[PDB]
Amino acid sequence: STETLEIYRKALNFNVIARYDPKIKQLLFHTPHATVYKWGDDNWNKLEYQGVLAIYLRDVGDKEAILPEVSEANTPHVLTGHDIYNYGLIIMNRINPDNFSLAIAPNSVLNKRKLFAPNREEELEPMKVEVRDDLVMIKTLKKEVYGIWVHTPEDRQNIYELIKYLLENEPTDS
Amino acid sequence: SLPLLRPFETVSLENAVEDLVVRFILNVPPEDLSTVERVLFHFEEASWFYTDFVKLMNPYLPNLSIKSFSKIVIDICPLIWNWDITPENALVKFSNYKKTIPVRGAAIFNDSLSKILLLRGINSKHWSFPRGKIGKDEDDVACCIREVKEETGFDLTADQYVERNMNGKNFKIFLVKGVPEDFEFKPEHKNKDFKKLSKAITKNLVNSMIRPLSLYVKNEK
Repeated sequence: STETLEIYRKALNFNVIARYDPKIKQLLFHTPHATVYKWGDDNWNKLEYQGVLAIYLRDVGDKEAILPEVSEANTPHVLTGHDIYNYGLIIMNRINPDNFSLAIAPNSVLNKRKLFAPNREEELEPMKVEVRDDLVMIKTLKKEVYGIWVHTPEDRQNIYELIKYLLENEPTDS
Repeated sequence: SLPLLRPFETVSLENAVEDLVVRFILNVPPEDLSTVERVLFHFEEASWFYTDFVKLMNPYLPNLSIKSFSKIVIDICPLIWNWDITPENALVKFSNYKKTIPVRGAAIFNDSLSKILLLRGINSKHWSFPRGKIGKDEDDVACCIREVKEETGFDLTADQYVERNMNGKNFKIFLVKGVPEDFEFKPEHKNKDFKKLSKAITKNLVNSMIRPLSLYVKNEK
């Protein structure tokens, strides 16, 4: 049964996340214990997001689709505009009902966008990642600088190299 | 940052369980799945998240005790329960080997909904709901009004509770809205604004049930 379990894990995770972000296509990576830290006060602040980490592929998709609406420097900057973001990051929370998210779109599509159709709904600065002080440093599209923790140093590079592949490469189908 | 919706407040109990499964039970290292004592704690953990958030977001959902909620996870996702014994039978022999002190109290609210009733002890410089120890073969609602008679002196008079285990003590604080704010309460035994409490806890037992208590506030209005 030990393998019949991991295939049920891909099923349950997927259609549980589909109810949160309705635009998943392919669940690419899942880790069981992540924690988010934010940078701003020249030091790390333990944010209230702790649970399973997941990186998926988004169905982008039906061009002209709305990024719909859910309900000072501490609050995140919700993405508003067209559904153009190619992959997703999600920490399925255990603290409170609202989960954690990061839209991960390649710089390959951003430079393709920002020059051809300069109708930017929201200012988007390309993403970058690194391995520093037992955390995965993530620079978001809306300048926000987050950091995600996982006990294993293997897992920390695992999520880094993937996040790095996603942004440095062109939209794929694995 | 990415705008994900709120599906808990609109989905089936079957689905709500599924979610909580992904949340607390299914995404865990094998160790926390091959051992009975461990998953019985993750059920403990998700039943509280259900009672303190899921039940409060979607009101069509029924109030579930760790007794029945486990029976429900076992039916919808029977892949996690491998062993032969029933959860009811197991979470008594194994999890409750961790012998808990059931403490019955209540989160008292006003008719206008703006203030909460918390008291400070003689020795303790900490604010909490009227909290005291239980007895033998007495309903959790009868021990609730009796402890609020011993520590404040006002019986109010069921399914609207807020369960949580804190260092070997099963706190099951009930929710009662509608008690006079002008009335004078005094201890019958020998020996604050909600607006003011939201801003105070944000700076990093009542210190843990802030968000479920905010959900009771967001809802009634």
